[PDB]
Amino acid sequence: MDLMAYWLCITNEDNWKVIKEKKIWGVAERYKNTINKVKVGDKLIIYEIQRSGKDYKPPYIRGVYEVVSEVYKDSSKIFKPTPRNPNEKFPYRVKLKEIKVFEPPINFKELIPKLKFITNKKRWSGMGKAMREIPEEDYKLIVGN
Repeated sequence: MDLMAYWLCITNEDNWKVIKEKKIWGVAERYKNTINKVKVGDKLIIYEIQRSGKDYKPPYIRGVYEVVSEVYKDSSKIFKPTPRNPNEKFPYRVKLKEIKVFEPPINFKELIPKLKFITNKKRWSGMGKAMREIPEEDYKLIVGN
């Protein structure tokens, strides 16, 4: 079989809490093409987006998980949708096994200089993707924190 892959999964504060509790990662129809590339044994790195504004919160790496199921479809509600796409259920999912929850959480901005997948060290922040593959060496840098 193919080698294990490492996936950065982009989520928000509310859904991180759901992922942490239910140990399930899910994406919307628009991104099923990416999650379908996931397989048992792969690792998911949960990225919690920055909170901009006066109540600033840095972008966080909240934890790492092991994928323990093939991608399945389930529309039972578990995640928090947005007001503009209120009927979103993030039906494409995978079961997870907790590997490590970072305490304190990893401030992603502090890792920028050493992350190989981030080639633009100055402008990286600005997405349009729910999942991003990353190299084993970046996974190691993270999970070893």
